[PDB]
Amino acid sequence: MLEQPYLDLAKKVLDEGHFKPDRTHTGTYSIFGHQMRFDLSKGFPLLTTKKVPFGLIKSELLWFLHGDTNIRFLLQHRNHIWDEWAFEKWVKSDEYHGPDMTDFGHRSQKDPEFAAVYHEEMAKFDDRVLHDDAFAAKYGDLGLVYGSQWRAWHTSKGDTIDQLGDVIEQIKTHPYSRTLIVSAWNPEDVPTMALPPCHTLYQFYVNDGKLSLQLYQRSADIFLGVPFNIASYALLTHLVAHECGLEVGEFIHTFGDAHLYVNHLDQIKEQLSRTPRPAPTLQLNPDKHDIFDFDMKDIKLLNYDPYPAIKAPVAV
Amino acid sequence: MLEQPYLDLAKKVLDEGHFKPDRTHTGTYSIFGHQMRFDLSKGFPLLTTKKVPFGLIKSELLWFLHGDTNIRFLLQHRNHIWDEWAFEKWVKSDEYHGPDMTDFGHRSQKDPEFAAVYHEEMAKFDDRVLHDDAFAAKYGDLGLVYGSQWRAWHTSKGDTIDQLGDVIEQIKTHPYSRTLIVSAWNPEDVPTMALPPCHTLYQFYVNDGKLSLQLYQRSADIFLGVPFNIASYALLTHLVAHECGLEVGEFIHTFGDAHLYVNHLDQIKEQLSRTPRPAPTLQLNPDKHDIFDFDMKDIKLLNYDPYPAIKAPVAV
Repeated sequence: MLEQPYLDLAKKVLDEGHFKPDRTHTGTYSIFGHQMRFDLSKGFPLLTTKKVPFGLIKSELLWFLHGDTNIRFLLQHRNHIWDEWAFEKWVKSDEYHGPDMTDFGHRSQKDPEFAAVYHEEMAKFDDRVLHDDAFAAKYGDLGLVYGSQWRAWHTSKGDTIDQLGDVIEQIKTHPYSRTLIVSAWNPEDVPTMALPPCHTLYQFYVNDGKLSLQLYQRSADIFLGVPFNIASYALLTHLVAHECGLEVGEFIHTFGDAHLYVNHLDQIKEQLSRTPRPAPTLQLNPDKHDIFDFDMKDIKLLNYDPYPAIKAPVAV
Repeated sequence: MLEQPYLDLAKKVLDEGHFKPDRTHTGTYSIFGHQMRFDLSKGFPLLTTKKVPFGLIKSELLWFLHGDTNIRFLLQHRNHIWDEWAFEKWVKSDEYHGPDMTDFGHRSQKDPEFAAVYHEEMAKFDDRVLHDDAFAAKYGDLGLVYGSQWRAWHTSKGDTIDQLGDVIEQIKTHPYSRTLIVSAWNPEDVPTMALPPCHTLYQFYVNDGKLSLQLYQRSADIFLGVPFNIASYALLTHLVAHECGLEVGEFIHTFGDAHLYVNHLDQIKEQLSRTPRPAPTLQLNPDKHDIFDFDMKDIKLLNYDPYPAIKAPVAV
């Protein structure tokens, strides 16, 4: 079926990947260099062998597309995917007044009573960011995340570049261009960053009136990360094609270090028991075309009929 | 044999690539997204099915490694691979005094008597760059080429970053790092550039005491470009491993738009008739280890036993 490459990637790292230690200190089985391709005319690559929350991938892409870098927009959509980053910053500050929260990441997965005190501090932070404008302005702003890298690359001349906006203009006037690239990797920021981007860069390609996109992901969590990643960029490929009056081609996913954290083996093994169901269909608002002013309601996913979700521990 | 992936890439674009128009206006048969991998413990991937001048790949890599951006070093090594770029600049200037040379690229391949007047202007330019210090300083300096992108990335704070030097330090102290990346793509320069880099970025990977490298090439000329490209980065993988006291792993070559210009079909077809000979062996100076102070003599290629070279027209 449509998602078979993903299952094949998991099987391969399972019986071919070598043990490799990592940053988090949760071992991994890793492979270097892999490539999968999805034919988007065959359907949307949202995995049917595990329930994946499209709502979260949709509102995160829109946040990127608006060149927004403030958690506030996400929280308003019940999307807590980036809270940890903002929170960290709040916690590690002069204005912070409460429990140490030091290394709140592991401590929650280890201490039961801490997971409730931390879960509280965070619960308040999210409300303050939502309601206190000066707060959101100071702690809700991540600064260097995909939204600004894509739409506001800061130049040495002090200005700001809209790579994505520019490339889309280039797809419209020079379809056969071999330089339709958007990068998220800035050598001057990366060495200080908390999370240097995993989605390093992407390239568009146009031929026979069909738009294709290739993504270079430097590091990937096969079980938890990849199911989301495939959907974000397959969606992005669709949006850009809608605006450019193009048909959709393939989404090619290239990998640097593709890995399976050692505490996800039982879960990935179980998923491999399931049998892929037909793939859902993506439907976009035909009346609206300016994808930067697109909103949650402009994108619908039809026929997603997944298997139950599989819980697994976040590699801390 | 060791080079089979290259021959397989050519066959595939031959009977699977679709016709796609390009910048040069010399049609191409193109594919988007491909990946080949070379096991460097099996030998050096210098093609045996066509004679490829390793001397030119060796002195071009060293020029990059020194963070040099002046043609002068190359000319001194009888390497004219970049003259066109410097020359263009000389020709299109106030100080230039001679024949129009306008569009010297096609005009040489079309006009016989022009190919000798242009061939002359260039012949002088190369000598002036070689002997006139102030000239070399002004016209021999390309500015933004791999040497400065790798070793002198200009920051917005006015400084200069040595990505390559820094990453090598990171390979030594954090082998299992998933951020060992060197980028050549700067969003602020690229939109003005003559040749935005083809070799967008590369990533190192270390496991089981072996160093691997993956390259993302956005555009590739399968017949003329790729044979060189494979060798430059396979060599780079060896040099870095030598310095880091690591063994050599694989060189993974990833492609955006891989293409065959329409006027190279007869040549590529002929090469496909040849039968790969065993691969040469690379030998580096065991006494010297600082690869930035490496010189032509520190690197030897043993047993290269190729087929005759195949001439083909440079797509102008």
